[PDB]
Amino acid sequence: TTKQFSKVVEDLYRYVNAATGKPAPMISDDVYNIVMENKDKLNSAIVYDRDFQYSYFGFKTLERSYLLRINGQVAERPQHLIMRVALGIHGRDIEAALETYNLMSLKYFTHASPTLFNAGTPKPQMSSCFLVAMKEDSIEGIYDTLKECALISKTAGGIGLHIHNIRSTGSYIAGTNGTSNGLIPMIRVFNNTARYVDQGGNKRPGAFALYLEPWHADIFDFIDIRKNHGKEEIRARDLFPALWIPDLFMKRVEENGTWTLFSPTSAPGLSDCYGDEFEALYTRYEKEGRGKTIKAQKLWYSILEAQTETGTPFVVYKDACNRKSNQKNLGVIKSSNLCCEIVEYSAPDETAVCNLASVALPAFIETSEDGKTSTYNFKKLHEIAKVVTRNLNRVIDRNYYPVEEARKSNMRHRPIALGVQGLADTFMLLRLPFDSEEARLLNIQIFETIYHASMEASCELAQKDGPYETFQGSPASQGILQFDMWDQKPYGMWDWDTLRKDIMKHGVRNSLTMAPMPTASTSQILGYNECFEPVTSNMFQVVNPYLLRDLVDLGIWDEGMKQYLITQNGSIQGLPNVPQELKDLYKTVWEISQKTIINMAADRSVYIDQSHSLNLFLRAPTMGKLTSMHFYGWKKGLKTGMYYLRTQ
Amino acid sequence: TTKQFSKVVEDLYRYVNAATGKPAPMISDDVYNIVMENKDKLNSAIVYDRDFQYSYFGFKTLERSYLLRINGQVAERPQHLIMRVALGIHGRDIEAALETYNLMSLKYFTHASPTLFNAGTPKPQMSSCFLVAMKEDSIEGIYDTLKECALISKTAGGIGLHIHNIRSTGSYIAGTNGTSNGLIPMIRVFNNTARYVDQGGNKRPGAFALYLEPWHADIFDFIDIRKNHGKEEIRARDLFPALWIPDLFMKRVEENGTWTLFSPTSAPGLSDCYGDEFEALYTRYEKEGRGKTIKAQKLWYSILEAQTETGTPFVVYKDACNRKSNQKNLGVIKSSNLCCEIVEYSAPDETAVCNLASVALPAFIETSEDGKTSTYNFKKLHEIAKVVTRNLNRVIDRNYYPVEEARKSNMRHRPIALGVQGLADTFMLLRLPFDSEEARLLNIQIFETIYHASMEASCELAQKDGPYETFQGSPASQGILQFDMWDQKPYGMWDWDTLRKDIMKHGVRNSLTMAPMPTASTSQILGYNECFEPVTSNMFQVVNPYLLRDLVDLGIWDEGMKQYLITQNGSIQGLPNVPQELKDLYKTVWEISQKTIINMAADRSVYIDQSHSLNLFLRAPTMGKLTSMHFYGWKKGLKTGMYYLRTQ
Ligand SMILES: Nc1ncnc2c1ncn2[C@@H]1O[C@H](COP(=O)(O)OP(=O)(O)NP(=O)(O)O)[C@@H](O)[C@H]1O
Ligand SMILES: Nc1ncnc2c1ncn2[C@@H]1O[C@H](COP(=O)(O)OP(=O)(O)NP(=O)(O)O)[C@@H](O)[C@H]1O
Ligand SMILES: Nc1ccn([C@@H]2O[C@H](COP(=O)(O)OP(=O)(O)O)[C@@H](O)C2(F)F)c(=O)n1
Ligand SMILES: Nc1ccn([C@@H]2O[C@H](COP(=O)(O)OP(=O)(O)O)[C@@H](O)C2(F)F)c(=O)n1
Ligand SMILES: [Mg+2]
Ligand SMILES: [Mg+2]
Repeated sequence: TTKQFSKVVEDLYRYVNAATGKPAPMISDDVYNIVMENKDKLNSAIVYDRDFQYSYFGFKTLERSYLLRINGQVAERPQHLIMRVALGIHGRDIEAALETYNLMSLKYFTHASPTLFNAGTPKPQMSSCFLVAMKEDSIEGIYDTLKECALISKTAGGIGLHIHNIRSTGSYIAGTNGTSNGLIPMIRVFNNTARYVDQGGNKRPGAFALYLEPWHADIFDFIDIRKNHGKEEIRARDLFPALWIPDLFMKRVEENGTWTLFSPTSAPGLSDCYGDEFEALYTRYEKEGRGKTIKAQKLWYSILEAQTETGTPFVVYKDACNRKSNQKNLGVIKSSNLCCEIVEYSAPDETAVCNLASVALPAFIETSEDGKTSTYNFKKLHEIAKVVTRNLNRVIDRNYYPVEEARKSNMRHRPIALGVQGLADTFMLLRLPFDSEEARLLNIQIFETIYHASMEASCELAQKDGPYETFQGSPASQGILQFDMWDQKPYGMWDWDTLRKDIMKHGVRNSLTMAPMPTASTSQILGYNECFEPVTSNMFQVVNPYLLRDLVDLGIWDEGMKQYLITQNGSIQGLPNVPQELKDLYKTVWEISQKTIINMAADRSVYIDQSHSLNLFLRAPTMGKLTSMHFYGWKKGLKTGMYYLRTQ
Repeated sequence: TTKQFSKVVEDLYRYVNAATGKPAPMISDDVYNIVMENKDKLNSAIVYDRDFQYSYFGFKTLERSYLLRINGQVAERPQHLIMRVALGIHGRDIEAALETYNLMSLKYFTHASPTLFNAGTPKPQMSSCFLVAMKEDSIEGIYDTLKECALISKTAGGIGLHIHNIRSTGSYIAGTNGTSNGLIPMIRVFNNTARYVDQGGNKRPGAFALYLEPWHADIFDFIDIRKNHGKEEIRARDLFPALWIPDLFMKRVEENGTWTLFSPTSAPGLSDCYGDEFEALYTRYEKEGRGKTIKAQKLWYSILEAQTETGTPFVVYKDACNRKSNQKNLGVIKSSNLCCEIVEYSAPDETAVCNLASVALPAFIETSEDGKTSTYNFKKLHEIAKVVTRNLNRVIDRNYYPVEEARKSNMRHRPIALGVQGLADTFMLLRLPFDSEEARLLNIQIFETIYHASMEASCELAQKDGPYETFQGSPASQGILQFDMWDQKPYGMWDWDTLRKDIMKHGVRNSLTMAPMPTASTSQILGYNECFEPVTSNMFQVVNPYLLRDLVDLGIWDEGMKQYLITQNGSIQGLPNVPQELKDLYKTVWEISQKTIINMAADRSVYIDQSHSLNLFLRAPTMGKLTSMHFYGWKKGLKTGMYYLRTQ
């Protein structure tokens, strides 16, 4: 189709829905005027040959859901989409747009799907998720919340909703002899609304995540919300249950002690405090017989059966999240998000927003020596991270907010979330086993630099535009950075004294900056493995590109391989003519020590403002196994103990 | 249990929910202070022996759901409940309360269930239904409406909701390539909320009625909402579909012509006009090819199949309702209510309210001559109707409104709805066949007096408190009363010249006053047949009290009867030793000419401000039969062509 960018913008901007005779522009007024006023500079900036930097499936993903279409026909070329995003982000700052265009077109990084969809369009909703607070334990608060969720659902983005404050089943209701129906019937109302506000196009069906602390009396039905064999009307098939767990629960379980189930109305404040204060308030309520005591392990057993069967509920630690958040001065954080990476404050008048982008880790690998060997360019990584940090900052300002609570939240705290992809690819290119000592060090270094860089750029922005509204009084304002809250010394590749000094001096423009996300779709566009996890399989059919090369360079790649791989689930262990060095490098996530996965996750966590979507893979899932993985992650101090639990 | 009224009030007022330690009073502060300040006068006013004026099933209905309970134990005696209602209605006007107490305790009349439940209690929601308008064709308007319906559902009362303004399936949506899901998926959202806001106690499960004009493009799925064999997720099992039909549809059907289906967005204003203006606007839209043309009879056939199978959709005529409403100066009436008797104006900021009460028609029968024979006391009926009119007026002022839209509506137009019960009983006591010439005259007279009386008392109230806010400009302000709008002369038993003169002079306190309702439960308490319909059957087992007496006075009542009745569906026709005079008097509604039912309904309609719940009973339901019944009622000028369609 058409090549000239300014021309594609014209078509997209002048578009009319023929069947209705309604003008339906796919580009904002402001971005259109910016393209027209710089058509020469923008048109001759694009390198159309870079469109060949996408694999078959990569390109297909873009064509299928990303490239803007005109009457069902793809109107945009990948380069067109990238310049649109660049402009949608930087506006009149053309020099900034050109930089983002080249870096993105060269695959150094990319933005989240909502941004690739909507940046530069009339309703530019560029954020990935929203953390919504249940407004009030009332029919009015519940329906105001339902309305808010529906409006948010109109456009792109997932929702995280905490419901700790809702009255449990059988609870008393003043003004009637009836009693509360509890969480399930209310959850089912939300399930139904998620299915109705369907036509976002950009939107993914349900995509709702529910957060609940384990002491809520309706806890047992809540965790079984995704079973496909329940009592039928007690399930919520399109929503995801997530546990907001206090350390107290884990200790009682580990002690094989007791656990008490409370209706929030008969035991107020439990979600409005954490740590020691929560334990004192909980223990006290427990002694006064305000709830129903049970054996901690009884609840625990149901949790593992539910995860083993459905993969849910996710596990995120309430105390670790609150104790180690730079937003702790805002109040108590009552939830995470749909993908368990965002840890931001929310309230009835404030819905936290996810502003995402991921850095392409493999793009920093280079020979730079003599060849054969290859090194990692941390200096370049640092440089790009600062670029992305500025981008996500602009996004906060140019974003279209579906609801006022989301605007209020984002403008006040300006949280940001940089992530990664291609970690596995990186280790593979550098020929480093995922569970090796070298890979462990690289993991630490990469995250240390991205964190230093994001905070450095954020500090520069604070010098230019002032700190975010709630910066004063935050841990960062007192020189307490993320790793300090883990009581560790940074690795040291970068200078933290100077950065910390500058931060205390000038502050930072963003309250948070890190939150490695799943990148399920955006990683598919760049052709790398998802985020920070090992490859799930070494296998239209496509065998691991790196495994292929090596098997060819040994000639050993015949047909007794292509057939093996497909049969043994992309696994090459226990395979005859394959060097040990290759078996060690191309291990599958099912073949890697889940304990090593959790260590590296803990290592990089000291440099993560928020959290990260840690999926756990258990091949032979026994109860005791799954139990030690949870407690191992918990004692490791992780925030997100587990996102999805995948089995096989 | 306890006898002293003031004492029962004390217990009900001091009540504490033991399991919670929460004070939970069942009597308002104001009504409590009024009882305490007049305990002597109130206690010695009650005639406890009147509690024996209730049949077994009558009393049981009261005990089961009406008499206030304390910890699951009945605390109120029927007399206690009546004085509570009297006080709840009249407040400090003790003389008024005493009158209502005696008349109610003597069974001259009663108030609707919501009033018997809640009058005199802390949240006195005494109204029976609300007519709600879909706020806007937007996700926001839909969810604001959903919220409003949920809040209303918290307490007693049914809901009528018109959705003519919602975008049809496939309709275009600006800002996305997705298209509208249409009515069904939205209806299902409402169905789900009706099931969730369950714990009103006083409340009846779903109880939602939906109103839609037959030109809406989603009309075909809408009318099949109650089929128990549909595509499963296209049904709304707990909601009732009601058609808001324009004369144009009936004419096209009768002409075997065409009918066009429009999405309101591609054909605006259709529900915002009626009569000639609607036909001109409709015809015009039709010619401009804005919708999908079909054969009128195709839709018609589906309507009858749906009614024949489910008993729905109800049929209420849009043009007859609007053309003959005293509220026509407010704007276009877009719906009726759950029971098809209320015809009141509604809008986004105004939810019409049903304030109901029914007069016990048999209570005015008396020998007053010499015996054997008996006459009807219209003077007494008139007197009581004025009493009830004043009561429903007080209710409007002392009522608790669930939502602001309902308060705004009721305070502005002050609509009232008097009804009846025991019509069948009346004819039976007076030994008048339902389909006789005598019964026809009595029907006309009774309704003429209740209408004259309600308007007379309403006029007195206007002289005391001023006309309702929107009285000026109404048909009544121009001397146009209900029968004038049917272009008929009143029967004449009462003097209309003087009343009409006074009305034009001083106005009336209420915009509307008549709306004979089903009285399904309240009629069970007084022991009479429902509202204005013939007995459905002459048969714990209980044979018609009047049929019993007669069969005994002939001795012919043995056992070959009790056995017959139960077998022949309480029918005595084609029965050997029974005088023709008895067969004619005790005909069943299935044995009475549906055409005679519709005539008497048309006769009394000239004296009905709003409409009346006209159920239609067809024994051998063929299409052509059901068709002529609809067109016969339509040409008769009825507003409510049909409520439920019962078959057998
Ligand atoms: N009619 C109802 N049907 C279903 N759930 C209800 C109902 N009324 C209240 N609830 C539940 O009770 C809570 C809402 O009570 P809400 O309407 O705010 O209070 P209220 O009527 O003023 N009574 P209370 O909260 O005891 O003072 C929520 O957790 C609801 O799910
Ligand atoms: N995401 C959605 N999912 C399901 N139905 C939708 C969605 N968006 C809109 N609708 C339907 O479209 C109407 C609401 O559109 P609304 O949200 O008010 O308009 P909008 O987004 O501003 N688009 P438009 O009305 O064309 O200008 C209602 O009839 C909805 O049921
Ligand atoms: N097309 C998409 C893709 C993702 N998302 C949202 O981003 C979150 C996770 O994004 P991800 O998997 O890390 O990243 P991408 O699709 O942007 O690659 C989900 O919670 C989401 F709600 F699913 C979304 O709203 N729309
Ligand atoms: N216990 C009750 C009884 C009735 N109603 C409402 O009044 C309407 C009809 O009342 P009805 O049958 O004529 O009268 P009663 O129960 O008051 O005798 C329904 O639409 C209703 F929604 F069903 C109600 O809300 N609660
Ligand atoms: Mg409340
Ligand atoms: Mg709109």
